[PDB]
Amino acid sequence: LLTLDASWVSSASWYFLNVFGLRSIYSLILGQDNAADQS
Amino acid sequence: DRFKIEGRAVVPGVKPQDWISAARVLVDGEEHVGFLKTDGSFVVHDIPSGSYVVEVVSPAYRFDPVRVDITSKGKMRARYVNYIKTSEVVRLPYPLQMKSSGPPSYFIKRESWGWTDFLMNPMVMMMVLPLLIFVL
Amino acid sequence: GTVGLLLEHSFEIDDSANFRKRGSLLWNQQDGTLSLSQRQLSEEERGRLRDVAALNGLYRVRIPRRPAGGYVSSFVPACSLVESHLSDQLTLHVDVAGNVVGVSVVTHPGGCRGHEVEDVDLELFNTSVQLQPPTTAPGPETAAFIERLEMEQA
Amino acid sequence: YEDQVGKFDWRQQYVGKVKFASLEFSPGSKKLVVATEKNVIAALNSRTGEILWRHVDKGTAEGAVDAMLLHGQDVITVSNGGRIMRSWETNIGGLNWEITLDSGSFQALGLVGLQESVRYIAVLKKTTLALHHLSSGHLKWVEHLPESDSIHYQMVYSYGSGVVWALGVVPFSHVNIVKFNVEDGEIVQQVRVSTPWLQHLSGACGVVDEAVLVCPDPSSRSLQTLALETEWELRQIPLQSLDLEFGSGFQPRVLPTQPNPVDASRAQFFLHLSPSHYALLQYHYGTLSLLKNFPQTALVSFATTGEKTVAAVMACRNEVLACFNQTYTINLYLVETGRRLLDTTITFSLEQSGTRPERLYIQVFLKKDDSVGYRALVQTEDHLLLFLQQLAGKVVLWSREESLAEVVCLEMVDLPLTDGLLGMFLKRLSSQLILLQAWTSHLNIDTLARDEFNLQKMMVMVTASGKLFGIESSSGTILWKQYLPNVKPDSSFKLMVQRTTAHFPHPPQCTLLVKDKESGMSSLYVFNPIFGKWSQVAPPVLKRPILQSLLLPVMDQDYAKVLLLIDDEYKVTAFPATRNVLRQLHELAPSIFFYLVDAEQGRLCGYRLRKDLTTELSWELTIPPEVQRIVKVKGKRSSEHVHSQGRVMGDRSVLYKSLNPNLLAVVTESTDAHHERTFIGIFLIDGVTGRIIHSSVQKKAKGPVHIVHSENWVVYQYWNTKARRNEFTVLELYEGTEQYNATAFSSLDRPQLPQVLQQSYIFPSSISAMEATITERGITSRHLLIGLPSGAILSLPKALLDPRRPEIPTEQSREENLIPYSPDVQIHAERFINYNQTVSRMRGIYTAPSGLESTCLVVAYGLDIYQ
Ligand SMILES: *[C@@H]1O[C@H](CO)[C@@H](O[C@@H]2O[C@H](CO)[C@@H](O)[C@H](O)[C@H]2NC(C)=O)[C@H](O)[C@H]1NC(C)=O
Ligand SMILES: *[C@@H]1O[C@H](CO)[C@@H](O[C@@H]2O[C@H](CO)[C@@H](O)[C@H](O)[C@H]2NC(C)=O)[C@H](O)[C@H]1NC(C)=O
Ligand SMILES: *[C@@H]1O[C@H](CO)[C@@H](O)[C@H](O)[C@H]1NC(C)=O
Ligand SMILES: *[C@@H]1O[C@H](CO)[C@@H](O)[C@H](O)[C@H]1NC(C)=O
Repeated sequence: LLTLDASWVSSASWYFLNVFGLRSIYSLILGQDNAADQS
Repeated sequence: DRFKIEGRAVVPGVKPQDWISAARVLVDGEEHVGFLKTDGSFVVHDIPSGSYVVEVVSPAYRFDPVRVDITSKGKMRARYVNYIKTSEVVRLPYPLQMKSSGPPSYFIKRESWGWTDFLMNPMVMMMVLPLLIFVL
Repeated sequence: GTVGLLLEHSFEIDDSANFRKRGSLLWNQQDGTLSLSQRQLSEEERGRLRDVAALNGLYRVRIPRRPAGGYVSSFVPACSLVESHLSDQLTLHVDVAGNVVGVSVVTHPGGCRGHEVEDVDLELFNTSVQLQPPTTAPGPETAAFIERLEMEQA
Repeated sequence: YEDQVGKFDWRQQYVGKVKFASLEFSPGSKKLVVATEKNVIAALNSRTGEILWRHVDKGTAEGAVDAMLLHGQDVITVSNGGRIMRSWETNIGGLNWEITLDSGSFQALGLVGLQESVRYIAVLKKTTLALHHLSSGHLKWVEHLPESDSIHYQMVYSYGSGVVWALGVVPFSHVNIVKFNVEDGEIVQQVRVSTPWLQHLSGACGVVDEAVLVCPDPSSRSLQTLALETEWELRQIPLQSLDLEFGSGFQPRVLPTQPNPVDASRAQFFLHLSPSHYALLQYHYGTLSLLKNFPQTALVSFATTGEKTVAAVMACRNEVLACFNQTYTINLYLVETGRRLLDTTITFSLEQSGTRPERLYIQVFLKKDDSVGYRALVQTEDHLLLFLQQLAGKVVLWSREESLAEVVCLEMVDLPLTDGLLGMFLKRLSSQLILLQAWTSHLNIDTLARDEFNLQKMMVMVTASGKLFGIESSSGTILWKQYLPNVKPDSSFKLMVQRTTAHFPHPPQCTLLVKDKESGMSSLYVFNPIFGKWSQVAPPVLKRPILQSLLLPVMDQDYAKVLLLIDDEYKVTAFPATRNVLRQLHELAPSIFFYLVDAEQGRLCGYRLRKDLTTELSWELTIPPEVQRIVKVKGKRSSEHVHSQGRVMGDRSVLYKSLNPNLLAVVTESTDAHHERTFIGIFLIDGVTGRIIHSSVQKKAKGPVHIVHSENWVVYQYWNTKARRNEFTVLELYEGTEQYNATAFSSLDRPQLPQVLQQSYIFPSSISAMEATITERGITSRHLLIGLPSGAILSLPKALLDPRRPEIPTEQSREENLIPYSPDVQIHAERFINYNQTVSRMRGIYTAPSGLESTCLVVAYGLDIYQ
């Protein structure tokens, strides 16, 4: 698409947002200062 | 005054009796039409002087169009069509031997990418180069 | 050489057709120039245009089709005509054979913003007159393509 | 493509109304050879009614079938008014020989025999007769019949005698007959007789028994006869002696037979005395006898099983003219004796109303018990083919709707749908329990429902035969059929969707606007577009001829879109034209403008809409017909949207498109047809103020021109006579870098003439139909559905046809990713939306937005119809 709104996202960036937003959850459930992150 | 364009059309490996049933020869974009006889040859009648693109239209096997220049006097010639640089002449014998080039390719094959295609991802490289910069 | 074309205008409270002679168009076919010789508006015409402007009416122009074989006409919001200080442009469209096709009138600037206009402004006919012959469309460019592909091949 | 054939698409092959048919074939051959009014020669499967080999021809009259004959296994046809004669092999499905003929209007075609076998063809034109060989089509001999400059020849006869009978007449005067010999062709004999009462020979006269000429004379209520073998003077026999009479204001006919050309005709023959009346007469040496009289019988037919002749007679079960119920029975009568056959009666019923059978061709064979078993192909009045088989089960074998060959207009109709907070919570929780129960419980036009994606619509099709169809857009089946009585072939139609299916309390409603060309009177038919039945809302009677119609987006209370018509007196008629409707459109009157394009005078007029339902001359332009005739008035589709108002030009800047919603694209041709002086003009006349935005004229070009008008751009394909090549020319309308009037667009408030970008491309093939791909929101890229004569549907991307493609790539172009300008447009076979489903003689391409945003529904209509 060319005129598509920028607010529409493909799979890769959605996965990136998912992986960005889950570190806090990891610390919440797994335990404090878990090693699953991205630095 | 009125002339006829003769020719033939054969598809390699397929008898005419199998494909001529639904094939038409078109002289200058449906402005003149003709039908191939049993043997595979074709004849188009009632053609005035000028230039005409002859194409054997057949859904089974495509045919290369050929330009034919017929004059008022009666002499007439065949050549390869070229809508760009139309002044050129590439002679082709008049009894058009438009052999087919096999069935056309209306369909497009599935992608079916393999792991070897996944190996060299431009996105992966372009996003791992900053990873190496961050490490160093 | 030169042909004179009548040009009538009309504007009424009821927005009907009351075309009246306004100006003569001198179309010189040789050099392709058109010149108009109009009379300035009068008080009643100015007044009539005022109510037409007040009621958001239309200002219609009409010329004979040939130098009484017909007419080609158009219209323009007279209130937009009066809110533009009587500044407009009329384009005369003809065909390839040199026959009148149409007349298009448009003010400058267009539209309206509720600008009150005094009477003294309407004593001049700021009119830009143009003639528009049919513009020949360009054909496909082949010479550039063949030469460019020749350079690519070599 | 993607090799998912048949998953979503469907094609139906339709031939036109069956002008000439041939049923005589081997019982195992199971073939019908039919030539239709659509210039199509096809073979139909006898068992199921399907195409075996179909050969379409030129759409114009220059390939019209004029006469068909069958011999053995190859069918012989004449086309172009006797100019070409061809022999088609019915088995293979191809030609056997194609021969051009000389000038002269063809009048009669026949075969000849030497002694026992037919081997040559006698074809007669108004001034000459010609013989052609069966084996190769080589011309045998041509003879100019004497005195033919005055006489008009009407029939040709020959048989095993090795001679040729030629007959000509002069209206209300004497007639002449010539005897030729098949061996040479010289005039063996020539006679003349006086027929003062005779009008014409083919329609009225006939020839039975041993070449005995029989002209029915209604002046004296008699049967003038001439024993043409020996008699030189006509003889007369009144029908009163045979207890027969002719009708009033009707031309009686005589139907002979000839089982094979070599043998003489059967003595018995039919006589059409009066409509719904026939007689069987057996001529025997100067006298005739009535074999059987068939009253109140519509159609009769003859057949031969090899030795005996069989007559099929058609009549309804009980007459009520017309017929009680469309139940027609066909009975077999022996021709040797006028006796009805036993256990051969067939009975069928026509589904439509107001339609009566028109053509009947029967094919006979010997049953196991030597009983004559026959089948009947009957074409109704509304261009419908029925195949009837003798056995009671499935009295119709294959019903073919050939009428759909010529579709005028079609539309796609969506399928029908499948204060206190405490009350709100109560109903919401109740709904929750209802849904839970429905989920836990999980442990055809009757049930028609809209799809989830709205991808399955229903097509309402209009056919110039005056027939309305409802075809499921997914499977291609027909859901409802309706007929409009008394619809002329040249009538102009207009179909409008007044109310869709999104108003469940209200029935869906569509309006079709037909206009007879000859009379000029137009009528409105309102029907449910889902079920097909006429709505009970009586449409208004359009007394005056109308000129144009508008579908205003304003809707009535029942969500019916207001429709406006402009009559001949330039008045406006509304529909439903209620008080609310009248008030709404009277209050919104000055914002409604009509434009009428009189192509005959080359005039364009634009009218206002007054408060009191009257029109006034707002603007008027005249393109002189003496140098230019208007050929296309393509305006932009009203039901489209534009997503990006402007476009990114790179540079971090934007270029604004010239979105004028009232922009006509009138395309006119040059009345000068010379190959060197022809031109095609395109004017971007405004629809409201009448201003010509652009007045381009391409020189040295000729039609036909296929133009698509879209959101902003227009693309018109044309022929280039100078270079002999189809060429495109894309016109894109662009505003300045900043928009003039944003909030809203008014055609009266555009003093800035939009800039035009032009580019001419070369198309390496012809064209038959074009239409841009349309999406709901216009987000999806635009594609042109190029209709090639071959039948394919090229999907050309609009981004390719950009006029801004530079001739030399630059950094700006690379930033904008503009391809360098290439005058050649490819026709890559991979772009076709159809693989081999070619649509022969393509007429139009309809594109529907459908649901979603990436899928556009496509219906290519022409001879075949494909979706
Ligand atoms: C008539 O009115 C127009 C509009 O006001 C005048 O055009 C303007 O001309 C000045 C220069 O003199 C430009 O700066 C403006 O941008 C123009 N405005 C436009 C084009 O809308 C015009 O000069 C006036 N007179 C004549 C004789 O045409
Ligand atoms: C010709 O048209 C037919 C009908 O649309 C296509 O259908 C089938 O396609 C598959 C593809 O694998 C073939 O295996 C079948 O034999 C086809 N059935 C037929 C021809 O009856 C077919 O693919 C089309 N052929 C081409 C070359 O486009
Ligand atoms: C004729 O009778 C049949 C059987 O009752 C019925 O279905 C049909 O609608 C009737 N009318 C017509 C015009 O076919
Ligand atoms: C457009 O024109 C109207 C007058 O026709 C004016 O009121 C308005 O401000 C202009 N601009 C926009 C963005 O609407």
